Amino acid sequence: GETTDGVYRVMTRRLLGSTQVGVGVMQEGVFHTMWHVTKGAALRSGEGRLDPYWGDVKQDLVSYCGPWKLDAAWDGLSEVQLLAVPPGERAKNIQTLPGIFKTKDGDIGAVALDYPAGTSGSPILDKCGRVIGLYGNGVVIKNGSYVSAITQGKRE
Amino acid sequence: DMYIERAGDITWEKDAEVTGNSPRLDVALDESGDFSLVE
Ligand SMILES: Cc1cnccc1NC(=O)c1cccc(-c2nccs2)c1
Repeated sequence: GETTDGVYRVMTRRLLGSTQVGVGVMQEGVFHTMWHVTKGAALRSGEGRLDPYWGDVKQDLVSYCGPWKLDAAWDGLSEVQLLAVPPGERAKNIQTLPGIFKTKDGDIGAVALDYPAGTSGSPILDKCGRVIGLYGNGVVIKNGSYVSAITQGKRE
Repeated sequence: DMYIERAGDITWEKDAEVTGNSPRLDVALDESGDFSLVE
């Protein structure tokens, strides 16, 4: 299967036509997405298969072919880029200053950008092109808009 | 049955479009991985 680093669409044929259920990141031979996109199911890349390796419903993350590789963090100060891959539309970088999710277990960066649910798993980048987390898990505000965490996993 | 299609390189792009605000929100994370607004 295709193992080149980069951003990938996650598609299903189990509905009408081909439907984009989300996005993810191939890095060091590991495929990274959000748990709610695949629900932990296997994936096809050509006639190659990608089996789940690690996942956690609470973090809403899953890795394929190996352990989670993405370890960069939001600095807490600088503007970042959502590399949005919307359904049927080209990858487009959107630059934003993350707000904060305040939780009993600590603060998490958050990005206030509206995109369809199929964009779940698009990566968030720092100025050096490092993935600081994924887009697609968060909260719907009064505006009817979505604010997503910057979801990141742990590298062991 | 789900499959992946490459969509691009992962790269910072100078003079992207710039947008979004920076809200500070009190949130709770439940065991099913769903965030909710605390007020
Ligand atoms: C499906 C799911 C399951 N479990 C957790 C999170 C989610 N994620 C969303 O529901 C979602 C993700 C991105 C964007 C949006 C919106 N954009 C604008 C209006 S709501 C929703």
